[PDB]
Amino acid sequence: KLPEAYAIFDPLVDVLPVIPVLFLALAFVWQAAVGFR
Amino acid sequence: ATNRDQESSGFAWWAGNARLINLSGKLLGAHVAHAGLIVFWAGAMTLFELAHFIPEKPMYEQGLILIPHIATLGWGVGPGGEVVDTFPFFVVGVVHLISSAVLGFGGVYHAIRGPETLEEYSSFFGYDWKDKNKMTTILGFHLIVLGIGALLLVAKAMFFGGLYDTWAPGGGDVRVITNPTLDPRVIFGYLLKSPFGGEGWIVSVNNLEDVVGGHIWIGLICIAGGIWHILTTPFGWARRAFIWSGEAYLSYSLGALSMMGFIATCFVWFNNTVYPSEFYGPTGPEASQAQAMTFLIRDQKLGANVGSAQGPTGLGKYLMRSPTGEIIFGGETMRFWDFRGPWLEPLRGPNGLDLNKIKNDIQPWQERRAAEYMTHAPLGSLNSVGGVATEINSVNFVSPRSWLATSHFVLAFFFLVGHLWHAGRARAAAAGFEKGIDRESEPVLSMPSLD
Amino acid sequence: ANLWERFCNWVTSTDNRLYVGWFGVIMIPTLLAATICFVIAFIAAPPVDIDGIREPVSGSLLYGNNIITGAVVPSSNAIGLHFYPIWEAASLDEWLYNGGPYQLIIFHFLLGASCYMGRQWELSYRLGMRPWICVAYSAPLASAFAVFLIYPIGQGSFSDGMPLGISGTFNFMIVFQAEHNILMHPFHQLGVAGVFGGALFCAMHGSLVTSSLIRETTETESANYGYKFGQEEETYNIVAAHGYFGRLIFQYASFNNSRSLHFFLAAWPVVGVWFAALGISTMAFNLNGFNFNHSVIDAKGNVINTWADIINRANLGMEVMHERNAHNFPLDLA
Amino acid sequence: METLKITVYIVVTFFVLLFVFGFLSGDPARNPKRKD
Amino acid sequence: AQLTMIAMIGIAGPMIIFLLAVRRGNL
Amino acid sequence: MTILFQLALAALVILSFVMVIGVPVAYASPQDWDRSKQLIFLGSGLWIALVLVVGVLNFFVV
Amino acid sequence: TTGERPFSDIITSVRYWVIHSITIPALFIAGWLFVSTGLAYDVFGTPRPDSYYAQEQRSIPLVTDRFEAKQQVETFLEQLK
Amino acid sequence: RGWFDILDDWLKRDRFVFVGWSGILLFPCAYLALGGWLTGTTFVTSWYTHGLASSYLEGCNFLTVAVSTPANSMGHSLLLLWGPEAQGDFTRWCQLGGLWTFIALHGAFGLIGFMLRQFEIARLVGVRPYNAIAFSAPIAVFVSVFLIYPLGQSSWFFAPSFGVAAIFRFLLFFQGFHNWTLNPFHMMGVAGVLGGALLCAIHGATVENTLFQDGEGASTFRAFNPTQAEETYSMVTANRFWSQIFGIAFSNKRWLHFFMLFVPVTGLWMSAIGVVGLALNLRSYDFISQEIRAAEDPEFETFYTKNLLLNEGIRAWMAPQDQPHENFVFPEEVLPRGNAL
Amino acid sequence: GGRIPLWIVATVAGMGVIVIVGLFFYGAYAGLGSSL
Ligand code: CLA
Ligand code: CLA
Ligand code: CLA
Ligand code: CLA
Ligand code: CLA
Ligand code: CLA
Ligand SMILES: CC1=C(/C=C/C(C)=C/C=C/C(C)=C/C=C/C=C(C)/C=C/C=C(C)/C=C/C2=C(C)CCCC2(C)C)C(C)(C)CCC1
Ligand SMILES: CC1=C(/C=C/C(C)=C/C=C/C(C)=C/C=C/C=C(C)/C=C/C=C(C)/C=C/C2=C(C)CCCC2(C)C)C(C)(C)CCC1
Ligand SMILES: CC1=C(/C=C/C(C)=C/C=C/C(C)=C/C=C/C=C(C)/C=C/C=C(C)/C=C/C2=C(C)CCCC2(C)C)C(C)(C)CCC1
Ligand SMILES: CCCCCCCCCCCCO[C@@H]1O[C@H](CO)[C@@H](O[C@H]2O[C@H](CO)[C@@H](O)[C@H](O)[C@H]2O)[C@H](O)[C@H]1O
Ligand code: OEX
Ligand SMILES: [Cl-]
Ligand SMILES: [Cl-]
Ligand SMILES: [Fe+2]
Ligand SMILES: [Mg+2]
Repeated sequence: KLPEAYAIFDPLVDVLPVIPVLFLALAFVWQAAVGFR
Repeated sequence: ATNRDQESSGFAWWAGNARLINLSGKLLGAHVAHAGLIVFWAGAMTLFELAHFIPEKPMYEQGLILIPHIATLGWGVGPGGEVVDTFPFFVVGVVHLISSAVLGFGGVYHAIRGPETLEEYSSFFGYDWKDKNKMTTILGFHLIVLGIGALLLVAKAMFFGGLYDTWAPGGGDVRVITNPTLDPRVIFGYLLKSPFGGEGWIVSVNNLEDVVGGHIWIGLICIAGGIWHILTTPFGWARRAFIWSGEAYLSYSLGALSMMGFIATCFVWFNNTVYPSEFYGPTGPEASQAQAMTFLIRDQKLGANVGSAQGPTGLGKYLMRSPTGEIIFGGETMRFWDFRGPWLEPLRGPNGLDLNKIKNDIQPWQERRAAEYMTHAPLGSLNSVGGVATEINSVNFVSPRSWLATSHFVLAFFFLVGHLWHAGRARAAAAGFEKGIDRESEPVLSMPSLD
Repeated sequence: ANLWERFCNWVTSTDNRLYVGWFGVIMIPTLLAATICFVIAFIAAPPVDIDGIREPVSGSLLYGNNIITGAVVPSSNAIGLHFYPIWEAASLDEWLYNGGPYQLIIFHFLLGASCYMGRQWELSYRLGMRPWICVAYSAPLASAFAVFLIYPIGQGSFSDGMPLGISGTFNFMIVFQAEHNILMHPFHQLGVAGVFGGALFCAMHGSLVTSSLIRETTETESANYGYKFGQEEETYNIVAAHGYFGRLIFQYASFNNSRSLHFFLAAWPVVGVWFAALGISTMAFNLNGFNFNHSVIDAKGNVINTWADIINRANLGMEVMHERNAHNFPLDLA
Repeated sequence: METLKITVYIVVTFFVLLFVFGFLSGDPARNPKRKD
Repeated sequence: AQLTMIAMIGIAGPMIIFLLAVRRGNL
Repeated sequence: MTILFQLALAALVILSFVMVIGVPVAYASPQDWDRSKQLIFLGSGLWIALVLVVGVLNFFVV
Repeated sequence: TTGERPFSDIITSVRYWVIHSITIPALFIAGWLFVSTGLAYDVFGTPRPDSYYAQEQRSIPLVTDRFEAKQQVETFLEQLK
Repeated sequence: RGWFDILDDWLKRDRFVFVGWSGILLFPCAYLALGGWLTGTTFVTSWYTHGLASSYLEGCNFLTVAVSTPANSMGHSLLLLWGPEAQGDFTRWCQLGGLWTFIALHGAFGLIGFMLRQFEIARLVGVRPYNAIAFSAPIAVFVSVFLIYPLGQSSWFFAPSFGVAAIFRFLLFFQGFHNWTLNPFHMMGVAGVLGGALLCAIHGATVENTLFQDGEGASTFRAFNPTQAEETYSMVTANRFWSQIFGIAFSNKRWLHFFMLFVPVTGLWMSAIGVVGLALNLRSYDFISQEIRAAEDPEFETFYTKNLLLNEGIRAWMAPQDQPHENFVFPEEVLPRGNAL
Repeated sequence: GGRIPLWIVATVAGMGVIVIVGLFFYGAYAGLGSSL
């Protein structure tokens, strides 16, 4: 368990580690927005 | 946009990071932002691991890989690896997570806002890939950084609390290392040890005095070679040996990383010293040795004479000899007789497993350890069903050693593929035929026929 | 030119009938050593106590086997991962009993086949080609490392490596399914899609090119004589082939770029077989295929069987019967 | 057995030495285009 | 709880792209 | 304090969400850059301060 | 090039999405209700989680007669009440 | 230009999806085969034919769903919806495995429609019909495995069920009962498949690595133009590379591409013949000379005798649930087992 | 014709695919088929 002051942020901490994968997919959103030029 | 389409850059979108080869400002930003991704994950995973963590369950039952790395450093653990404090795991997670916003900022800054090239702005931060002296200078700068990092581990072990020591007498405990092994016949002796069974090369390192003294040696070697590469230029034999370009230097690091990932895969699989079994679970060899120990203990409690019990094949059902004659556990686990662990080594005499020690001196903590390790063998499914492939659903377990070994085998394999890809491409690019064969001077057309 | 310069010029010479090269100075003796010891051990080796239980398995032709049942048998389970060269044995008779030839063959072969990969880079460098044929060969080479080296390392014994024989290969497969449920592993499934797809795309590319060959011959001759070695014109009509295949499915499912087509022909089997190699190599550390045994449960709690439970029943029969004298304790942990 | 061990070690060292010194013998220049 | 956190984090990426697209940014 | 902790953390979490969106759009819109740089400089030091404020007020709420 | 309208032109137009932001969620919700109302069990004869076995039945209701198979299933279903 | 020629005009219009006369057979039969599989794997049980859950509605995933074969008491019944088993009741028809024969028969006539489509398009565009000829191998495999194999057996029950794990069971059944790996026709199929995958990988890599520099980009795909007369890669350089690496090399591009047809097509045809034998249980199960020797010499062991012990395990452990029409009660003491396990 | 940019369409369609498949993997651990 996190220290009990931080336990409000338990839903947010549960989704934090997947954030790096979103950077890989964000590179494709950006390339699609520029037409894969 | 400079170099951000295929016509101007020569590279398609799917090879679009190759457009950064000669744009050192944006290329720096790519590396700093990617460094922030690593540090983000190290922080975010630790906080995830800590938020899911039950202190009364073992770490290896809970799908944790980063908390055991912190615990092995000596933080937050007591005797036998029980967690005495979760605050050091919270600090390590938070400080990494905050620092990745810092690395993320400068990565984003150099990659979108800063100068595309550093060469006009600064001669010190600018570089040609072909400037061999600038290449060895930055190599020397990073070698010093790594050597200081290796001495940070020595400083943790000697002057800032110690390390978790699974071989500490009277059970595993955090122990301050006072006399690290500085003798180079021991330290470099692991380098000449065979990688095969019973030897195991550097994976066999079995005591923290060897671990700490090796990192002393590595830290001083990396500082020496750091200062050496800052003050030298490559000799002529190295200039005529290597390809001198950015893609080539990438490929050398790719082969280096692939080799290191294969090494770490074997480290986590076999070594129970720097990956303690209280944190990572038993090794593969350990659990098989622990099953043979469990059924020796139970059957000898029922009255069996385990030294004289013949198996179906005529080998000893519990105890037999290794090919050099040491007394070892029988059954299929004869292959794992090189296993060494703190729960087993009390039973082992000069010629192997001691029958008098086995009859009299097996403590209840060893029997508890053998049963726990036998039932937490690193075998399980991709959906994390523990045990053999034929086991029914109930137990939710895949050992961290299996997760760490399999992941790092995959990564080390693809990094070897990347090494081959980039090393072949760097040779063809330096020799000038990476875009294909010139029709007006095709090389095979001026060679004689083979027949 | 001194002798070393004359020697280096010969070694890397593009005029040799088979290219030697620096990888070849390792590839040639190791493969010759592995081949010679293989042929001898396949013909004439005595039986081998593979499972370390004094129960020697006959592998050679002279000791009863045929081509299908013959094998060079993996080394003894008593050896484990220990390095067992000839000079470690007290006699050649002991070396042969303990499965010495297997270790000699696989180590020389894997060293030689790695150098075969480097030799493929090396000649492409000498010929001015692009360098990535050796990346395509890394797919079968990794598979060979997976079954001969990586799987023994994870399981702790060269007795668990793939035997050098046709029936021993099938024994390796059945036992592997029993212990790892490889069919239910997605990396083997990706591997199957690689080889099925590779065979499909081989037949597809072969048929489409053959279908669009330009008429250069009469009826009384083979069409292959319509192509001359080293001619500059292409021998088939790629626009006609794209016009066919783009109408067989739909236009945008068909390649009109031959470079994109041939890259797809390289990429599909290679990536799949790479994944098949990582299947074996990660099941080496016992991360097994998907286990859905007793996953479907009714309202009371009755197990409702699926096809996965039927697979498990087959896996149990393989499990309980394999190496039927080798297990003394109730779990097969490696 | 010792004599076999010394023979094989000598043989292996000889071939490894040819590989290492051979790849050190200006290998990037042995190509049909940039013979620098 | 986690669903609304991931839906906000998952929006923040493509919102950087969409806002830079309509501000004539240096995409 | 205690409200001044989960306020300051949720102020840090919210401000980081404005820095994550607002910094690349400000860096990659070179139109109105001059008014973005003071906004970047301000939110940078405000972010570093809230981290220090949460880290100091961590120890009063344990 | 065969005369029909390009797919990039269709899915980017507003009129496609005016039509399809209703049709696509309506078909999804219709499929959801096919399961959630339980109709899928009745149409296909698939057992609900409480209708594989009678309460003390351990035996599977396997069809054993080709021409009375329809009657065997019906008998197996009457055995569940 | 009667009504037939007007209909022939419309069927062969250049449109996005070509129809043709073959499309009258292909399109409904293929869609019902695909739609029948997606319907059964989403909603239909196998509870009455096999005692198995096999749909998403029951709880199965993509790997475990199947449209399972009918009960063994169905025999080789066509299981028509209006036939004497279902008698028109769609719900009963689904429960009797009527979807399996629905998929197998619509799939069979759909495959016939696909090869007709290959012939029809090849005739219209003016190319030779080698793609239709190569497709006879997947047709031979489907016909032998899903039709001839169960027709030789007791019922449709022993055909593969249309599903991922169901297909894996079929593989394990053929090992334990037929010893199908020992069969030389299967071995020829394995060589054709793995050879074709080798040929796919080796030909694609060779072309891509003997490309002519026809442009300035480092991404070399743009340097091909679909209308060029010239070869995009060097056959001469490819030939010299493989002659020196491997000893032999193709020198005739037409023979090379024929050999790429020939290898996996011949392999699949060879595997079909072995399955036709297994329809009658004409297995390559044993080697008699090894069985005579092993029965009299209890020290004689090969990998072949080891595999038969595995086969005996597979049969005794899987048969009671895999064949629940046999009502096998094998008491635990009859089960073949090794020591400990 | 071209009113919603195709990269927006691809991103929303690609995300809904992720959400639906993500629900399917969630359903592997809850309710039917989860072994509990
Ligand atoms: C680790 C992942 C990674 C990183 C760090 C980079 C980095 C880079 N890429 Mg590469 N790339 C990647 C993966 C990555 N890439 C992948 C997976 C692909 C295939 C899709 C590519 C394909 C590709 C192409 C085709 C090109 C690049 C280019 C670039 C460079 C400039 C990008 C640009 O013009 O932004 C413009 C886009 C924006 C300004 C929109 C938003 C982007 C910002 C950075 C998002 C930041 C979000 C983050 C949450 C903010 C936190 C702030 C906080 C810390 C305060 C940059 C150094 C370009 C280049 O080489 O230039 C010469 C180029 O042409 N990339
Ligand atoms: C060194 C890398 C590594 C290792 C060993 C682990 C190991 C683990 N993770 Mg962690 N994690 C990682 C990286 C890693 N993770 C990354 C990068 C993320 C961000 C997404 C996470 C985020 C994360 C979360 C949120 C959770 C875990 C959990 C776990 C545990 C269970 C894993 C599981 O069920 O997987 C499921 C298996 C898969 C998803 C299949 C993986 C197959 C991969 C993708 C193949 C990749 C091959 C290749 C690189 C890709 C193709 C490229 C090729 C063409 C070249 C296990 C200890 C769980 C846990 O127990 O927490 C306490 C958990 O809840 N991880
Ligand atoms: C590999 C990392 C790296 C490198 C080589 C550079 C290099 C550069 N940066 Mg960049 N930058 C980085 C990361 C990096 N930066 C990070 C992480 C941030 C976020 C804080 C930035 C934010 C940034 C801005 C806003 C600017 C630069 C600028 C510059 C240029 C001049 C800086 C200088 O000489 O100050 C002199 C250096 C010092 C007085 C000492 C450095 C102080 C740090 C804190 C020491 C840290 C060392 C320590 C080992 C790191 C701890 C963490 C570690 C464990 C990873 C130079 C090209 C300038 C530029 O773009 O010029 C055009 C500029 O305006 N940087
Ligand atoms: C990341 C770390 C790193 C990197 C990239 C480099 C890179 C380089 N070094 Mg430097 N060096 C380093 C760390 C590093 N060094 C450190 C830490 C020290 C202090 C010990 C040195 C001391 C040093 C000296 C004295 C010299 C170099 C030189 C060089 C250059 C050529 C080296 C070469 O040809 O290697 C390839 C190696 C060979 C061709 C020799 C044969 C090696 C055998 C065949 C390999 C055996 C390893 C095998 C895998 C087994 C491993 C286990 C084994 C122990 C049993 C190259 C730029 C040379 C130079 O140019 O000086 C300016 C040089 O003279 N380095
Ligand atoms: C430190 C490691 C490293 C670095 C810095 C580079 C850098 C580079 N590579 Mg190399 N490469 C590497 C490792 C590396 N590579 C490895 C390990 C492999 C083996 C797989 C390769 C194989 C490779 C090939 C075949 C090629 C390159 C190319 C390049 C250049 C362009 C990259 C680009 O724009 O891709 C943009 C990024 C993408 C298109 C996305 C890649 C996605 C991968 C395949 C799947 C990842 C899946 C993920 C792990 C899990 C799934 C998550 C998902 C569901 C979200 C760039 C110089 C190109 C080149 O040669 O230029 C000169 C090129 O053609 N690389
Ligand atoms: C080209 C399209 C095509 C083809 C080849 C098939 C083929 C088949 N269907 Mg499928 N089907 C199709 C389209 C097709 N179907 C479509 C579009 C639907 C949706 C409506 C279906 C729905 C469907 C169901 C529900 C079932 C089938 C079944 C079958 C199988 C048996 C059919 C049969 O025996 O009827 C025989 C009819 C003929 C052979 C027509 C004869 C025409 C002659 C030459 C003219 C004489 C007719 C005569 C004048 C009639 C007078 C009647 C009077 C004497 C009383 C057969 C494989 C059955 C099955 O799959 O078994 C498991 C089944 O249950 N089909
Ligand atoms: C360039 C480029 C790119 C990339 C990008 C990157 C890679 C970046 C990075 C970034 C980063 C790397 C970032 C980071 C950030 C972070 C942050 C933002 C953090 C935050 C933190 C916080 C605030 C925390 C909080 C807390 C606490 C304190 C306690 C506990 C709880 C919690 C966790 C809540 C791409 C690919 C797109 C493409 C284009 C170009
Ligand atoms: C730590 C922290 C934080 C931070 C965070 C961040 C850093 C974030 C980021 C984020 C991101 C970074 C995001 C991203 C996202 C992305 C996405 C969502 C993507 C998607 C994709 C897709 C879906 C794709 C698609 C496609 C296309 C486009 C084209 C091609 C094809 C396809 C279809 C594939 C905060 C502030 C909260 C605070 C608290 C703590
Ligand atoms: C049988 C029958 C019939 C018919 C029906 C039909 C025709 C149906 C259809 C149906 C359908 C037609 C359905 C559909 C379904 C779908 C689905 C179920 C989907 C799913 C999807 C997904 C899940 C995806 C995934 C993926 C992949 C695949 C790859 C890539 C990645 C991803 C992940 C995206 C009738 C009435 C005539 C008569 C009686 C019987
Ligand atoms: C593993 C044991 C050896 C470890 C070696 C570590 C130190 C490496 C330096 C040793 C010397 C290497 O030095 C290298 O020697 C060779 C051998 O003549 C020189 O000489 C070479 O000249 C040219 C190179 O273009 C070749 O065509 C020629 O065949 C060869 O004689 C190379 O030009 C030099 O670069
Ligand atoms: O050796 Mn060959 O097979 Ca791999 O598990 Mn343990 O050990 Mn034996 O049993 Mn199962
Ligand atoms: Cl066996
Ligand atoms: Cl055992
Ligand atoms: Fe071709
Ligand atoms: Mg469910």
